[PDB]
Amino acid sequence: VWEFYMPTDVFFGEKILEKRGNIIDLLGKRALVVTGKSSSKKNGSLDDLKKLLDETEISYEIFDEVEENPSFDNVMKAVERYRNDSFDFVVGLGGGSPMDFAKAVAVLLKEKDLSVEDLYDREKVKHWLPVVEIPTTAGTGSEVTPYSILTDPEGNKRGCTLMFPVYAFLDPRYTYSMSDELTLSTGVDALSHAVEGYLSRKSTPPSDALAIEAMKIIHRNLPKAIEGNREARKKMFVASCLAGMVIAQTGTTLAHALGYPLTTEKGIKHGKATGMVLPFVMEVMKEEIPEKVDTVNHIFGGSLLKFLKELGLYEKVAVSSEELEKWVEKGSRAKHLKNTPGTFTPEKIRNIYREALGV
Ligand SMILES: NC(=O)c1ccc[n+]([C@@H]2O[C@H](COP(=O)([O-])OP(=O)(O)OC[C@H]3O[C@@H](n4cnc5c(N)ncnc54)[C@H](OP(=O)(O)O)[C@@H]3O)[C@@H](O)[C@H]2O)c1
Ligand SMILES: [Fe+3]
Repeated sequence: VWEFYMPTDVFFGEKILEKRGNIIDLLGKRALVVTGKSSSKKNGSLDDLKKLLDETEISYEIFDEVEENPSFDNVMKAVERYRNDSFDFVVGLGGGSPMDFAKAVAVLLKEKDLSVEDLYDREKVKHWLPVVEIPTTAGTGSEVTPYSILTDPEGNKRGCTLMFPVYAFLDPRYTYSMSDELTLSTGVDALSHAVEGYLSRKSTPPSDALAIEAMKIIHRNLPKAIEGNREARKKMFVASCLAGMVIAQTGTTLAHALGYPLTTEKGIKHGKATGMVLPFVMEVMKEEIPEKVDTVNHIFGGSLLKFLKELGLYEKVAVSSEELEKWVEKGSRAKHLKNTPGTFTPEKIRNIYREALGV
């Protein structure tokens, strides 16, 4: 059996909040905006959102304190500040961190007796405020997925499945402010979503169609996007959205799980972390799906590994034996394993990290 479900109404273009944003008036009269500390003030996005809320006569509060890789505590800081209000909907503005934060808060503001940990029990998540997502990186695709990735108190990034956003608004102009480094990392996150979705045991025909297009766009446009080419950035933002729609159908694979400690413990941005390990996870997946792995390598010019190396993705990462064994143990228990072709023993995982990180 396969299923397709992706109910978000997605709007893409320059000045999209002006041109299509008034539809949010269907959601109510009061909104909570969640965003990061600075970037949305410098790319016009927060100003455009304030213009839209004023136009639609929707009152609002702004929580501009979402941290990268938001923790359970960061979510608690907001939910405590805002459960005594009466919001009709939540708007996430920024990258995956505030977009994921918006999904968690939209559940917790409605379900007032739930804890953050309860978000990980599907049975407990019955109701929620509607969510609108306005992405500014290219990207996580969070605007078209039901997932929220939070860092638990023990320091482990952990994903939960909540709701799809009702509306997603993509204005490529917002991504023009990304640094070259952020463009690389977010672009490789999009790449990883497309590749992992295509290679996943949960692959479907519609998600494969979207993934193949996203891969082709990314191969063609990521180098130029990193250098600041605006047309290429617009195309990357499209591809990140397609790749989100893919993983909304498939979920991700072990590559995503293995990147998590690199982000939390070694300071490596999520997309770069996943990308570094991805080619080495694919070498194991070839035991089961060599033809699909060959297709991915072909799309990326012959070798996804070489494509990534050429973009300067790899960097020296210091790793102790204690760290490596901890990550191997965690990786061996990843829920993602069931979705990943191939057989992943602790040794294969150990080797993936050693090869990816130069240790
Ligand atoms: N939900 C999902 O399906 C899913 C999938 C993959 C990954 N993720 C998660 O998403 C998070 C990563 O999201 P992300 O890679 O988009 O980055 P992010 O963590 O949201 O932000 C990274 C940095 O980029 C800045 N920034 C954002 N937009 C910018 C812009 N247009 N121009 C200049 N700087 C900008 C932010 O600044 P400010 O803080 O000042 O705004 C921040 O310092 C991780 O927690 C990851 O696990 C979620
Ligand atoms: Fe990701």
